[PDB]
Amino acid sequence: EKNPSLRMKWAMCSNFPLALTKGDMANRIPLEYKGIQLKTNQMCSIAAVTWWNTYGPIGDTEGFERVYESFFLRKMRLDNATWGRITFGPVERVRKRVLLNPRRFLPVAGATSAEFIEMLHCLQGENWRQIYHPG
Amino acid sequence: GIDFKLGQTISRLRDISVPAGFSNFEGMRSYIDNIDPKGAIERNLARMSPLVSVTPKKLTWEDLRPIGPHIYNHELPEVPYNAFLLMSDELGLANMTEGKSKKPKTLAKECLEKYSTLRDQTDPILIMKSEKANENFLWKLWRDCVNTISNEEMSNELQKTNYAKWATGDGLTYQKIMKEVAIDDETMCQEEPKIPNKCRVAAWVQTEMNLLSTLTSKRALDLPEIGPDVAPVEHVGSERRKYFVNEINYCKASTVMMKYVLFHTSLLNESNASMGKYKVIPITNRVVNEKGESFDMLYGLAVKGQSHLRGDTDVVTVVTFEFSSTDPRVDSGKWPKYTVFRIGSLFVSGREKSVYLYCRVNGTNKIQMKWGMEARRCLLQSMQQMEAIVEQESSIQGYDMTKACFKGDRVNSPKTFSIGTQEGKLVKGSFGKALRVIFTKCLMHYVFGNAQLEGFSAESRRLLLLIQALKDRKGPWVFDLEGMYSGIEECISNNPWVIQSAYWFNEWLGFEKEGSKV
Amino acid sequence: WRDCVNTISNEEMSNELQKTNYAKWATGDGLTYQKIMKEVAIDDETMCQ
Amino acid sequence: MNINPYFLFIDVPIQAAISTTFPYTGVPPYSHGTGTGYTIDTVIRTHEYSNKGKQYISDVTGCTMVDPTNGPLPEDNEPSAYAQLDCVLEALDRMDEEHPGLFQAASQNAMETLMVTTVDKLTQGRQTFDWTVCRNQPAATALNTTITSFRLNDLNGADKGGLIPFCQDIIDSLDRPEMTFFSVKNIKKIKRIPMKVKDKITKVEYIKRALSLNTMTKDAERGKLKRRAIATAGIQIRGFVLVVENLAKNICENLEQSGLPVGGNEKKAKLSNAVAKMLSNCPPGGISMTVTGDNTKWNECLNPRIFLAMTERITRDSPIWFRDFCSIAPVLFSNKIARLGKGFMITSKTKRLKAQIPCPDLFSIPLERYNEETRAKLKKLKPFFNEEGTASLSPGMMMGMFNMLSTVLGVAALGIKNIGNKEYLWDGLQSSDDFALFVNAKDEETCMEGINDFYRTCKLLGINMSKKKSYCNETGMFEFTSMFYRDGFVSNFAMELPSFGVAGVNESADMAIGMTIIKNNMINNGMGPATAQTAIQLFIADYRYTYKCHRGDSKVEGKRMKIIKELWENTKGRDGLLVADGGPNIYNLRNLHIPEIVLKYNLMDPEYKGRLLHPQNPFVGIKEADKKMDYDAVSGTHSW
Amino acid sequence: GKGFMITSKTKRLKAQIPCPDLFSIPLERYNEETRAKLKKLKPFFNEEGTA
Repeated sequence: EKNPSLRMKWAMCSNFPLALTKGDMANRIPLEYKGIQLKTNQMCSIAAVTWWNTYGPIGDTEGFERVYESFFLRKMRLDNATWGRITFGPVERVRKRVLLNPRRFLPVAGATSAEFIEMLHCLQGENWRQIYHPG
Repeated sequence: GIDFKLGQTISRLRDISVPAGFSNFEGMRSYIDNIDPKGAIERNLARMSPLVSVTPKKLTWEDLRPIGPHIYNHELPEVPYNAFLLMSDELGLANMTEGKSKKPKTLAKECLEKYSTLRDQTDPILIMKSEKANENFLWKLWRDCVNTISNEEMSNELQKTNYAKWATGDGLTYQKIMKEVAIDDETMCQEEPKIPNKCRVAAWVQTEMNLLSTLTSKRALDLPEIGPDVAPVEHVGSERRKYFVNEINYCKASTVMMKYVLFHTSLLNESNASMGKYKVIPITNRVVNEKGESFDMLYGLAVKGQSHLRGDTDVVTVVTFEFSSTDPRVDSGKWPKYTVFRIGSLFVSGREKSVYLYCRVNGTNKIQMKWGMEARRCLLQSMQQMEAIVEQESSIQGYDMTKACFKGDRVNSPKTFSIGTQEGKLVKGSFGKALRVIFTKCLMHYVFGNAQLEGFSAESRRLLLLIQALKDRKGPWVFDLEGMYSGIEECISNNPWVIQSAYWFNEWLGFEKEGSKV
Repeated sequence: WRDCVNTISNEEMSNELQKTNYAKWATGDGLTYQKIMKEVAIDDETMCQ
Repeated sequence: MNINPYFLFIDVPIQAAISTTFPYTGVPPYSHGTGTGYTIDTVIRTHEYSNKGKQYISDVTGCTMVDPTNGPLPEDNEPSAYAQLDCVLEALDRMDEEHPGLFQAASQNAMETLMVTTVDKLTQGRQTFDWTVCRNQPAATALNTTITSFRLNDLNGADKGGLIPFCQDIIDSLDRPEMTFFSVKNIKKIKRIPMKVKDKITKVEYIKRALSLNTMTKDAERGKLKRRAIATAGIQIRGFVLVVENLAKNICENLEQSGLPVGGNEKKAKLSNAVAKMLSNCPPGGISMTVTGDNTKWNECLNPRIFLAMTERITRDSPIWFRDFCSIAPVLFSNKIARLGKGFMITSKTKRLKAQIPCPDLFSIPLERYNEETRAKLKKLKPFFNEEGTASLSPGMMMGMFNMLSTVLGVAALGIKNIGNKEYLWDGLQSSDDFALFVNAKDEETCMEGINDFYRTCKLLGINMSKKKSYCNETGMFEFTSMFYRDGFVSNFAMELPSFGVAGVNESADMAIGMTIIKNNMINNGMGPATAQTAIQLFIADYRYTYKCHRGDSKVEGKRMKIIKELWENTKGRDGLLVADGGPNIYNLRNLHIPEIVLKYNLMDPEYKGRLLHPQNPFVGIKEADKKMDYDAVSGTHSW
Repeated sequence: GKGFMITSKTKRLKAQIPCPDLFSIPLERYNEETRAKLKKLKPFFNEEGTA
């Protein structure tokens, strides 16, 4: 099909649209859960996924943060940041090559460090301006 | 190094693919590499005939003339109603519900159960059949939907499946034969194209514009929540949103838009699930009034017949039976495509009112169903405007003008815009009325959209920008004007919105002319 | 007729038309009405005698 | 009281409200039925603008060719393809003089990229015409099929790495007396099964197949009452085309007038810079006028022969091997062949019969059995018709084939800047077939002469501008690349915001890809906060419906909904639940750049996070989502 | 017998009408001769389809 969304809409309602791997971890999912056919004897149903996050073994998560420091760094930069007032007057933005994350030509009126660019969407505006300080 | 040798065939093509005056590529290559031109353009321009030129003419208010004068001709027929579903004449059987989401088949059965007089009506009182619609076919098909919807089974498949093959006109399809027979057969010839009829303005298009931009007691637009707002930008964005939704939630256009989206969604789900079978697809909606009570509204049933075609542009017959309370005899010229029966009556508020049933055989493709699901972006289109309008005001004065624009403040009167006319006198209206008019205008672009509306809107844009230049005294010039008008006018054939839009453009142009004179 | 002559003059003893599709329209076998059930005929108004 | 929506323009500029004037909420007008007719008008129209050239018979293919280049100068205002070679070279010479060393720098840079380029690059693109099956197949599928068939004919070089040997054999393949390849044969076994078969064709047949362009109808096109034809070429011309487009792109990138390579939010800057510069250069007391331009039949009047000249001029100082390589694509376009649709439909109403006459058998039926428009179309098509169902299309171009090169030609006409040393100076912007022209002169009358001189000057280069679609006014308000400028305010309101729906890959990803598009729209298209906020709401509604993951407090019934509701009650911390797991949506404007998995890590309960983030879970294009766009996502059970 | 047969040539459609339904159709659709025949047979026509 030439539209991924519609192909996905039709795929979602199918009985078993998910492809399941073979292993012991794949055998701990019940064949049927209160009527719903989670799997077949491999093909998988989205209900089987929902069961996994609901009932199943609690896997350990110790190196997840270390693997994903960049994203968690973004989250804490947002959380620890502070917000000022908002200026509604016209703004003058100078086109510059800026770095999105810690490159593209964007209109920026103020700090051009990657910390501000990552949030630029919520700071600049045609007829408004906001003061932001990354954490 | 690199030795990119050329073959015998490629070289021969290169030799013969040279501009006139060169025998081979080598002659062309040498000429470009050595000969230098130092005024070839000037020589040619002098040598060129003077008959070719932009022939520019200054544009003046007198130069501009009404677009499509033929829409005022009274000999042409009134442009008929050709939208997929009734918009302002719609009637929806309301069934108060706690709020639980149920399958459309169960919703239809309960709504029809509440109105047993209409469900059980077996004797049809034909009011008018369009030109060729079979009253017996349409009614027998309709009773099939009611029986199938009200049966105890959980499937919406029509129970006949053989009467429907001919009631829907599916069986009256030409049979394909091998090419050789057709080449031999002398009576087989290509058909002429179906030229669209030229029509004149209709008073029903204006009425829909008037009625569908008004506020109603029912709001059908419910949207998902978003995360908490911790920044001033989020708060002002929420404040602007709250003002926008509050003014568009209860407009009749919003309820109409959701009904179109839900129906085309159900149509597309059935289209993939069902290929060579006939199904009844309730025309339903979910509404909530001011008090917060939720109702299930049934606007009719539709027979989505067969399909048997995978692709983008492949007609799927759809026969729609839609409830309504408007007498087709009041405006005969508006319903020359609908076979409408009088099926009963009801007391909306203690006053008796007839309930007609508009029947019609239609067709649709997969893309139209897909883009029907995508009629909610009219919400995005309508809003992007007031954001700009409110933003422009905020630039003039610091503090947010959302409250001032919509309701006013200490130092600014509420904003007003010209919305319409009465007795030839321009009328003003609040920002809410303009917002609803903008939303309704966007919706009609989707509902009445086709190749004619794309051409008119794109071609008329040039005239609109010319008028803007005239207003600013920029002294616009047009190299030709009749050609520009002809391109715009060629798209005014039978589309209700385009014909009405032409009438509105002429009306606005005259007002601009009078304003210019002063 | 040309198919007839070719079939007659063909090496195979079979005496059946080798086209089987052109003759269907040459003889007009396909130019026949399609029978429907009585109910539709009753309902339809253009189905006369 | 009758509501007139146009009255909103009385109290607002048309540019500000221009968005509502565009019907982008409706169905894009699609093509219904055969596109064979439309392709025929393109051929008739293309030759109608070049019938005054020289008509001869191509010896390589036997087709009837038409060459309007260097032909008689136009006598009327109809479109004309009679571009004068000397004038084109003069414009290029002026172009090179204004940017010394640009042609050399682009040629050297293009070559360096060509040397490093590999065959895998050709797999990037759109549907391509596969000569083996005479159909349309993806670039990767066509490239493999061509590679395998070249092996059969002993043509090697594809395996050799670099694109040069692969492109070398393609030329060599044009000389083989016969070509052997794998063909899909549908044998009836009742069942029909397609198999491979070793098919062989003659040299002339392969030549035609290599030069052929499959033709369909331009579907989903917005803003036109009538459809057109969109063509795609085969693999034989792809590789050569990529290099030439690279060559044109390098030149265009260094041009101030050019706006085609520029993309994103830089378009508004380009519009502002050009108008500011022209106003400053305006003479004291003079008048600066701007022409909102538009070219009609832009592709049907451009000649591949001219592009061959431009490639020669651009590569003036380069090795002959590269000059030959850069001159191949124009050569394969001057001798192109247009495959015509899929035939016509002829019906008998009395017999209730219909049949499809294929293109090879178009003239096997008397013309009296076609309607008037088709009858006239076929009468004019006969001279250029081939017995195999194709039509020779030597003159003109096909839209989208040479876009960068076409812009270079357009910019060259803008660089003339004057004619006859008259008292005016013109400049403008160019992007493919769209242009805007600014003229500065002491008075309006002299400005019109400059526009008229520009109109005539363009006619000499094969560039036709539509008088019907073009208008002029004082500088400060104009339109370019479908963007409206007025008194320093740009109102780009023609791009359609993409349907804010799931990208249809998976749960965690789609949430990441979705939230990325809204953020980009804020940054690039100036999407406001409120409209950005609502775009989030609409997507979430779509996201929950498609994925059957509504809020746990919702009364939706479904297979996964029952499990979602069970999880909602079981989980102590609801705020940590993912949206796909029936969790609340916490996305807002400030947080459109963090994956939801990372967002809810702190709020996620220890059990839920362990289950979702099990290192070895049974359920587990990550970089780019199929145009390639990057999205930030976290691996997890939802990444099935 | 087995009843008359009614056909439309504009749609290549035909259908035999069983005798019990002889009078279920407007007589204006039978041929004039059968029209008169039925207009004269109506008095003695049994509901089941017998005379």
